[PDB]
Amino acid sequence: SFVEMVDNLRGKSGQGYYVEMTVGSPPQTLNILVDTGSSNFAVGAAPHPFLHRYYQRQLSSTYRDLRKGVYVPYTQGKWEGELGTDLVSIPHGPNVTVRANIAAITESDKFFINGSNWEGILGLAYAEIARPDDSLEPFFDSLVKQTHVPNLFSLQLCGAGFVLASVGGSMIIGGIDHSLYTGSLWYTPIRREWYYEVIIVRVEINGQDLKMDCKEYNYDKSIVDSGTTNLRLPKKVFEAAVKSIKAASSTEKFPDGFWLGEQLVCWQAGTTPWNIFPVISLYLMGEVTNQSFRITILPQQYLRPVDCYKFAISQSSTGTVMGAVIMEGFYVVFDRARKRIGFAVSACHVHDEFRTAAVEGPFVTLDCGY
Ligand SMILES: CCc1cc([C@]2(c3cccc(-c4cncnc4)c3)N=C(N)N(C)C2=O)cc(CC)n1
Repeated sequence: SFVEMVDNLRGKSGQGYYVEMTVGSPPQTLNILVDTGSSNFAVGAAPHPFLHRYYQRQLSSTYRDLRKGVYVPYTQGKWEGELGTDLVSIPHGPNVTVRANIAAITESDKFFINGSNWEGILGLAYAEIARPDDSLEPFFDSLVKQTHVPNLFSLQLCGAGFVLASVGGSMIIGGIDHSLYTGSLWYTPIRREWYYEVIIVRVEINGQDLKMDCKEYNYDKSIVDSGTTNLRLPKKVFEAAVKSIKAASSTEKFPDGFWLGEQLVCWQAGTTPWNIFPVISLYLMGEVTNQSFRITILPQQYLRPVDCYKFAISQSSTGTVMGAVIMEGFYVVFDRARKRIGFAVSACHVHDEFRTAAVEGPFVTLDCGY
């Protein structure tokens, strides 16, 4: 059923996962980054040094102007555009076509990426964080309202596994594909419908509790974001994490340029000492008040291939971000209809013959949110 949706994702390590889409009439083929960390469908629609193709409104008989501009600035650069609607389809997705909002980006700074091979972004989060405001209905809402596609989608991000390494995965829209995971799916509630916000109740390095007030883990928030490469942690949690990881791997020594995630380290062909780095367990709030469950990730996940790797755990000023390197261990279900997110061991996750990524619960925790 979702057989046609299997392996419908591709990308370059560190530069996000994208799915093929068409926009307009006749269909204009574009690769669009799948992003759970935003809520705009925004596509390059003017020439750019990093873009080799873009959305051309005038070539589309079905385009309709909303006569309204949008301007989204931030720290690095920004993105500017003009709002409109057009017919939209996902060739290796459900067999439907939808009229959706489209932000045609006419100018931008440090937004696109050189060689990433995508030309736009599909924000899969909620209207509350849409630009310019929450009246601009996001793609998935339009898709559900207009078709009979169930209000749910799931992601299997598979990473590389053994020129930036290529990655693959699957976005199953409208259902759960049981051949994509093994064992049980565990659900944590979506605390609030803007980002895909969740609550982390504790974290351990090699079974060792960091022993923090759990408000620190979600300060000022925790989100599941496919549009973020790294596991990103609040400063206080980050320092304690690195310190613990440093200890466990202190049989070998690396420069703190590595620990700061901007310096690579290299072994040569199959000699990488995985067993020297500890596993990391995040406990997420369960559907029952005082329950939780844990997802455990291996060094194969938080050391990103560049045999050279970069430390894919970094510091945050905007709360915890569970990005690709965390999702790559699991099958992640965004159950919008029941306000929840399920985690299960992925049928594609990378691991060795002594350890393996895991989803295990329940654990009883006898206030953690901002
Ligand atoms: C409107 C859509 C949008 C998306 C984003 C981004 C984004 C934008 C462009 C590229 C990436 C990216 C993803 N993987 C790897 N390398 C880069 C992410 N997506 C998320 N989740 N994050 C955290 C973002 O910085 C930022 C903004 C500005 C408010 N706006």
